Amino acid sequence: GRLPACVVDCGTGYTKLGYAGNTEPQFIIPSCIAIKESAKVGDQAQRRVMKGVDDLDFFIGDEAIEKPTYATKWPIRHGIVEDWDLMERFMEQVIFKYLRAEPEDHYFLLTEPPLNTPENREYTAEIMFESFNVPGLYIAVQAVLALAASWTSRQVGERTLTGTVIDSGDGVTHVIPVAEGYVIGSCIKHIPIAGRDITYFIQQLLRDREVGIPPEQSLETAKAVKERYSYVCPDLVKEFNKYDTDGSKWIKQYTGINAISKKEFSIDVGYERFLGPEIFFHPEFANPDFTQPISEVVDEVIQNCPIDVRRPLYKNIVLSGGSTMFRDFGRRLQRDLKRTVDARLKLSEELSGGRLKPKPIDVQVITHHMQRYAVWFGGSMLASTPEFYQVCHTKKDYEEIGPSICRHNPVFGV
Amino acid sequence: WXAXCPA
Amino acid sequence: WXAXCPA
Amino acid sequence: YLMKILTERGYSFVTTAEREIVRDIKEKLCYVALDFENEMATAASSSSLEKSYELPDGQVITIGNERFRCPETLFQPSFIGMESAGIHETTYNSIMKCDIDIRKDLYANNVMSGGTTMYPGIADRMQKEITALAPSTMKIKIIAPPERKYSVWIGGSILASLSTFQQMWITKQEYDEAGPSIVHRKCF
Amino acid sequence: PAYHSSLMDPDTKLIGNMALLPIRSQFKGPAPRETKDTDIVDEAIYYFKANVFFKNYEIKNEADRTLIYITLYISECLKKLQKCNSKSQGEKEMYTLGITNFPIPGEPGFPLNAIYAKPANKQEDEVMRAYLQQLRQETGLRLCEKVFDPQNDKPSKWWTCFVKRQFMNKSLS
Amino acid sequence: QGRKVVVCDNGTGFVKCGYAGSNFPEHIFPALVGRPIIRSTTKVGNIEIKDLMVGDEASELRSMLEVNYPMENGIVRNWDDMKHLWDYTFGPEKLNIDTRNCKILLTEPPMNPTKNREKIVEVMFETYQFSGVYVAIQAVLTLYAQGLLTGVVVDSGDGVTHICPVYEGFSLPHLTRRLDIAGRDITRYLIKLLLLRGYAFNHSADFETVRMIKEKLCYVGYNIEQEQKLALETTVLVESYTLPDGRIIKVGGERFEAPEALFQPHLINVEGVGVAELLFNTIQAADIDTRSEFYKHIVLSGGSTMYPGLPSRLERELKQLYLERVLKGDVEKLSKFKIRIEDPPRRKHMVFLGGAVLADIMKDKDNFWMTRQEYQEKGVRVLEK
Amino acid sequence: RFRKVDVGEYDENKFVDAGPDEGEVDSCLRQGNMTAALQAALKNPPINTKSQAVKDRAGSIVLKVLISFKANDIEKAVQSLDKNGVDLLMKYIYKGFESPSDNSSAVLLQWHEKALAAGGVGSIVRVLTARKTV
Ligand SMILES: Nc1ncnc2c1ncn2[C@@H]1O[C@H](COP(=O)(O)OP(=O)(O)O)[C@@H](O)[C@H]1O
Ligand SMILES: Nc1ncnc2c1ncn2[C@@H]1O[C@H](COP(=O)(O)OP(=O)(O)O)[C@@H](O)[C@H]1O
Ligand SMILES: [Mg+2]
Ligand SMILES: [Mg+2]
Repeated sequence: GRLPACVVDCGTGYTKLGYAGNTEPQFIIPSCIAIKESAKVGDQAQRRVMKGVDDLDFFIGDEAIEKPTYATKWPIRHGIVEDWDLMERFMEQVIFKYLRAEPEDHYFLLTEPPLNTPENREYTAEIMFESFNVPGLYIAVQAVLALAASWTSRQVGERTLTGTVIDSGDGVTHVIPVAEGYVIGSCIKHIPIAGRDITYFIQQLLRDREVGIPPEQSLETAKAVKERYSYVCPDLVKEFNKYDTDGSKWIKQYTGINAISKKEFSIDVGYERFLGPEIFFHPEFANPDFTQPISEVVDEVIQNCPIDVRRPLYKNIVLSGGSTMFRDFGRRLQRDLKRTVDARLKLSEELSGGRLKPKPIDVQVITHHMQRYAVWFGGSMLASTPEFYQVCHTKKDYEEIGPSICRHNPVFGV
Repeated sequence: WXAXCPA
Repeated sequence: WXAXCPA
Repeated sequence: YLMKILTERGYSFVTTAEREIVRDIKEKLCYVALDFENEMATAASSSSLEKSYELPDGQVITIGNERFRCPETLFQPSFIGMESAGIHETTYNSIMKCDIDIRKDLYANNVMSGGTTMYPGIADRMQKEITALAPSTMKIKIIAPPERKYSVWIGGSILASLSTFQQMWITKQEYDEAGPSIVHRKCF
Repeated sequence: PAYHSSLMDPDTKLIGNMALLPIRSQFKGPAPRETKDTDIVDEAIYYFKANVFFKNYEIKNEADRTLIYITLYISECLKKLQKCNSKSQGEKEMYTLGITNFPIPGEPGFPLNAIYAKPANKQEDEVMRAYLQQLRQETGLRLCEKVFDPQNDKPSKWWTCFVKRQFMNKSLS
Repeated sequence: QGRKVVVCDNGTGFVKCGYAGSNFPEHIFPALVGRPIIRSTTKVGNIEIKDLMVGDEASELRSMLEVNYPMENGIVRNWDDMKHLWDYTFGPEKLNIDTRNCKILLTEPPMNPTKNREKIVEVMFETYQFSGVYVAIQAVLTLYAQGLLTGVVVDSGDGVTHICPVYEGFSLPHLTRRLDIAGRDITRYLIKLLLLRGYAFNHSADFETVRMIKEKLCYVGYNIEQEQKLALETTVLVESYTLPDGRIIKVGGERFEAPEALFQPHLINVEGVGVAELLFNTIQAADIDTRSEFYKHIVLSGGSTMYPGLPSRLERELKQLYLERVLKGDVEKLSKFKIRIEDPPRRKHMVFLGGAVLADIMKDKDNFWMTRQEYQEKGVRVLEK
Repeated sequence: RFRKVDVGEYDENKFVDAGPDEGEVDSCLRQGNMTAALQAALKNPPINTKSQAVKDRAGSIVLKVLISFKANDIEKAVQSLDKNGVDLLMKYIYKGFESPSDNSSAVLLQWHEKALAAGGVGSIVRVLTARKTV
């Protein structure tokens, strides 16, 4: 009757929560955290210093949105965190109220973006070992968890370790290949554009292309993206002229409800049905620094690894992540990759003649469930493995060596 | 290069 | 080898 | 040497995986040349000798003179920079160092084995070279069984099956009492 | 950038740096008449709905300069036409905007003046003047026929929403 | 002929030109090419510009240009780009030379495909119609600037590294090896790391931006363990540089590990063995009478070897190899072993010196070059070697 | 398994580079002439001697002599000395200063204060830059 460990997938967006050895993440709540801050002016020599017990006088989760007298302040920003005191407060609140798990008799696994600096991991591990006194800890990249969860798509019994994952995120979407359990360290790239700035662009365009909404209830209006309201588009200008020609049937309407005066307000739906999701393959719209597509990045990263691994990698691309829920995404990526790889093969064959014909490279995109969350099941299987109880860093290791035990990274080595 | 490496 | 040639 | 020349052609291979790839390529698309200069001249007219190989990634590599260049290193060690002689010269020297009478028998019987002697035409080239070096008054014969790869294993199995060899083995008792030096005196 | 110019044969002439690509117009200028409806202005209007979003533009051919200039002028045309009331009023505004004195390339007041050339001889100056005036008039005549709609006789919000999305972050003004 | 000869090294990163019998190069310009581009982010046209521009002007006006590199690792990618660069350097404002009555010296990298040499010589003979040309190996162009008839070259630069040991003058082709490491790669890596720090960078012009930062701040270490402990125990090694836009960035730890890829190619996905280990293996694989002479005389050629501290790391590594793989830790016999790395002050440009000195004495006699006449015949090329 | 070993076995010289008594000090102590006791303690320093015995003997004797003093004549004791004597003194106090326990702090602090008042920062400089194991 051994107690199960605890599985947590922290991040910038909706933080997944639940226990190991289970088939559904029970709690999925935002990162919004309340605080009894107000208007002091001395805010850089006493940030808060709440007198008495007012320090803990703050809510958390979905209940924290509807508190109109505090401040909703997200602690995370695309992985990197400025102030981690809010993170500690959120962690204690969750573990006690929601999870109800005693740290001294439980094992915690945490997930961080691959670009997280060593200092943040070291100091969060130190904080955990000092305050929570967790017997064991383990941090790993989320790509492998997604790969493990991808087995459920079809033929679980057929072991398939090779592949590559392009995961989404509220502020980051990364690319990580797997070569029979061992990933490549140098063949990893970080994409800054993600599923948040897209909504920023949507609302920015909407605030001028339409009127009839209140400033407060903007994001709820901007969340038409999460609805059926965005389809990807093999061509841009074609659909532009399609809308500018008819502009009658392709236009949709919004019927949101105000959260203050309970007065209905409506606005039409325009070019944003596709432009947002199209920004992924044209990031230049939002971020001027990163004028680089995604599919070509995928082929480049897959072309910077040994020959024997290039072939199977193209065959296994996993559709996991919230921002990847957009329809026809896989078709576009598959078609683009096939076109570029076929062109490269033809160029290679042109220089050296021959009547032969190489077997065409096969690129296939797999669509399945688990797309919204592919890290939780990986953590559950992580906990269920007995070897996890042995690999996890121990207390005595942190006792005198320090929190450096958690500094191991997949893209470092001397 | 033509085969192996880019150049 | 030890002296001469590698092996 | 094959990797080095493949570099001169335009194809680069450094790590061990490409070492295995080049090993397979040599195993599949290499042969010896009866005449080096004539083969080079025919390569100057490169329209019937080039061959193509399919890499795992799908890239196609065209190999020309390299097919008959690397094997020639056996007969011309100077290519790698080794101050030695070829297999033909070494065999001639070894046979000459033997007694005169047994030279005839040694010439009449020349067994070859190993995985490096499967290149087609190697036997003919060796025969031609030996006859050119040796006096042109007797007959030199080359025997090239088609299963020379596992000849050593077959010989070991046959030797083990021999009844007389059942007593020549080295057991734990005698080894422990005598010591590791026993094997040195066991048939040299 | 990705959606650069098209329809530029090598036989096309030039004026210093720009490509004197024919434009079909009932007005008068130093340009010929092309029977096909396709021309520089049609492509510019077709691609303006997307060129603004991008933040770069490589001038693969000389027609890229013409596309840049036409889109830049269209930005100002849309900005000035947002306050329109009647189709006749919009046409009047576009006409009085076409017959103006805007910064000619090679002179101050012109953005990205480095890319464009500086005319030297006298005749090319008025040649370019007339060519640009004809282009402006044709653009004005082309916008008025699609910007307005048979109903509500007002500038469609869809076509004036890009008023603040100045090309290359800046306009002629 | 005109008794006029110009020596050039059309390498990968930088291109140097100059006349024979010159102590230092007259003109030094890099290999930068880029079509005009307008960035909607910031900045607009200020001064004149042309459709195709290269040379030093790019180093100053890359802000509004799509800078691209034509050559890397000494191999041909874009024939037209190299043709344009050659036209520019041969124009009346860079060299101003008469093609029909001039001779040139070329220094192609060792161990490269013959197609590049054939293409370049054919281009020079046809497009520009030079009377005669030559191709030389870096070994002579280096050892000939100080009077050395024996040594091992560790020439490193943009592209790939190379080695060409020579004993008593006669060449030893069977003891040269190539590795996929160079300055460009050290750059890609300063980049993955400052990205971690949290800065977003492109691959168009900032690649040239990081060049100065690597030149000033980047340095190599003596012992990895001590330097790493110092970095993690102290923050004095932190330093910055003023960007052209006025932005300020902090780099204290990434400036040290980037050169370590030279001795640890594992960091950049290469199954290398290390420059020092490779040198030791190459020396050992040779004969015996030459090992001591090779060790005694050794040169550190190339601009990518100007990192501060490389000689110390190399000599220490070589001594460690000698101790462990030969003496099995017997330090007493190790004392007498001696090494003297040859590091001339003019390590930024030595090939040009060798070419100038060669042309000084190899100009009067016409039986050295590939004269224009031989080109018109078939069954040609490989004239000398 | 290479650089692991040090290669620092060089040859360049890494700068390869008369004790006190007890009976006289005891006689001075019992006689009460504390100044003579201190003078004898500072006499015959171990300037040239490689042995922990004499070092610890000198440290213990100087510590014991200093401890017995009162905070009225310390200025007189310091004054009746030469500058080199003051430097040697301060060196002895620093040497015995590491000795913990037995409340050997306050008197040493007062002695250091008086030495600073008289010897000055030059004494600190001399004690800090004296490879001479004293
Ligand atoms: N069905 C959906 N359609 C469009 N966007 C979605 C959808 N589901 C999630 N998203 C977007 O993906 C983001 C969440 O992805 P997620 O990776 O779970 O955040 P995190 O990085 O903290 O794990 C949300 O910001 C949301 O906008
Ligand atoms: N001071 C330096 N620090 C680091 N790298 C340098 C330095 N100087 C040059 N380099 C690198 O060496 C490369 C070229 O060196 P160089 O040998 O002069 O090219 P080439 O072989 O054509 O003469 C450059 O790309 C640059 O990255
Ligand atoms: Mg995420
Ligand atoms: Mg050079």
